[PDB]
Amino acid sequence: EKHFKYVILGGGVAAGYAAREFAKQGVKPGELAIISKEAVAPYERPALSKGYLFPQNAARLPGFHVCVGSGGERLLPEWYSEKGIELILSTEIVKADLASKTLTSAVGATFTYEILIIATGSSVIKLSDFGTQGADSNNILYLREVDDADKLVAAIQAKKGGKAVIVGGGYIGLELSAALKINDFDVTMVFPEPWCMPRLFTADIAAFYESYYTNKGVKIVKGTVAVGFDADANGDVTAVNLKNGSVLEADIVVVGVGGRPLTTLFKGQVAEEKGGIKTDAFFETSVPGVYAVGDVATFPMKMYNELRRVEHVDHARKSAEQAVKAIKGKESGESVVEYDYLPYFFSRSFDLGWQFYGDNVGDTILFGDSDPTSAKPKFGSYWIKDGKVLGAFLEGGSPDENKAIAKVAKTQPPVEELKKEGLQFASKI
Ligand SMILES: Cc1cc2nc3c(=O)[nH]c(=O)nc-3n(C[C@H](O)[C@H](O)[C@H](O)COP(=O)(O)OP(=O)(O)OC[C@H]3O[C@@H](n4cnc5c(N)ncnc54)[C@H](O)[C@@H]3O)c2cc1C
Ligand SMILES: NC(=O)c1ccc[n+]([C@@H]2O[C@H](COP(=O)([O-])OP(=O)(O)OC[C@H]3O[C@@H](n4cnc5c(N)ncnc54)[C@H](O)[C@@H]3O)[C@@H](O)[C@H]2O)c1
Ligand SMILES: O=C1O[C@H]([C@@H](O)CO)C(O)=C1O
Repeated sequence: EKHFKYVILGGGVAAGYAAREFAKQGVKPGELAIISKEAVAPYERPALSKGYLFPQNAARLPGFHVCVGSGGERLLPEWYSEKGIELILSTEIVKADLASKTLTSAVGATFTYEILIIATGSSVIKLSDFGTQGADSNNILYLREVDDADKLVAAIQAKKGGKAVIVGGGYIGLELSAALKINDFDVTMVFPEPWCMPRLFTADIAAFYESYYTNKGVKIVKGTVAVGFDADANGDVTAVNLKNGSVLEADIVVVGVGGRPLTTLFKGQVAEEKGGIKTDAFFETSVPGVYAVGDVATFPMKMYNELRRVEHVDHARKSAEQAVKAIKGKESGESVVEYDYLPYFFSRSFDLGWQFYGDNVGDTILFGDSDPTSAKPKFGSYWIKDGKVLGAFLEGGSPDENKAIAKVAKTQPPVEELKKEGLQFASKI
């Protein structure tokens, strides 16, 4: 049995950034452990669908450990022991007793905390969860964690010049379709929605990304779903059967059909809401000295006066810091400012990349060009509700331009021929 004042449960983005803030706020050797089922120190998960997958000059660990991702220092394993932070790796926690402030591994081992941070992130939805016929075949791969990414790199090696099917039109599908395409696959994307990223992209924005993908050789199948997979004698996938009756041959299938907060260790013991562990503006759960951060938290969103959950890296980094800042700033009394999150989301693929700040509500306008034959494409969109601008999106922006639209989203300036001098409106705020 081991005892620590501070236990982080999860070896991910929030955990790494929590650790860095622990060290900034003067934590003393032996006081803090991070417990993780992964076999490596925390890292910048976004790299797994991008740089990790390049055919040359690829991100590899220890390169992308936190906090490089945001311009910070790179925390390698030796950083942690050097500071007496305990990296407890290859360790799945299967039982969590908030009552005893006690955690039990899979090996039966036992761990106590005074102060717990919950950063167990999100699961991957698998087609096997649904009982889909043949979803258990080989080379049907998911991508959450670096071992998944190493399995994806090996199948890419073994199957080059073959056929890839990407099941899903969210973030994963977008990036993984591009990455497979860059690694010399014939790629088809499959998804049921009217157009990709429908939770963020308008019809206009989606049509751009769809033409560009089409122009790059990616085939897109919409309005349907994978209802099953054929396999060969060895059990390797050979095709994807669709609900519309077509069959798509395949050597690799990559599925990105969403994620859920990894909260099962705590069902009952903590107030939940919108799928996540409910928290206040400091990331403390219903249970005193128990914190929840990153993808798992539902927390108050001051600036839209609402409870929200978000599944995004910027937020994992900051909520981790917030919680650490709220712990130490009650240890020594004083006071801490509440979390004030400006939503910030982004993605990159091929030569493209975009940013979104704010809330995607009310009516939209596009601006800039816009043309799928480049170059380099530079357009955006403003979301206007109640006269004010509420959200903005920008593809191919410079840093000045990106600070600009962020400043707009934060300030919510009012109104209207915005479509003439559109990017320009953001710079005059
Ligand atoms: C491939 C990919 C790309 C992404 N790209 C972007 C992007 O470009 N931009 C963006 O904004 N967001 C992106 N995200 C979103 C995501 O929010 C961040 O990647 C981030 O990881 C969230 O961090 P977290 O700490 O909350 O959870 P995680 O980083 O997932 O950390 C959870 C850690 O806890 C461990 N764990 C979980 N449960 C247990 C348990 N019961 N016992 C022991 N250990 C456990 C897990 O193994 C993991 O180590 C991406 C996500 C993925 C998967
Ligand atoms: N840039 C980024 O922000 C980024 C990049 C990669 C991953 N991620 C994160 O990783 C997690 C997983 O992402 P994801 O793209 O897998 O989920 P997502 O929630 O982004 O995508 C959900 C999509 O899956 C599709 N889908 C759902 N059920 C389906 C089915 N039965 N058949 C076919 N398609 C189906 C839908 O069209 C939907 O748009 C999320 O937390 C996400 O935020 C984020
Ligand atoms: O700007 C970003 O891109 C990186 C990613 O590739 C990791 O290095 C990341 O996480 C960001 O916040």
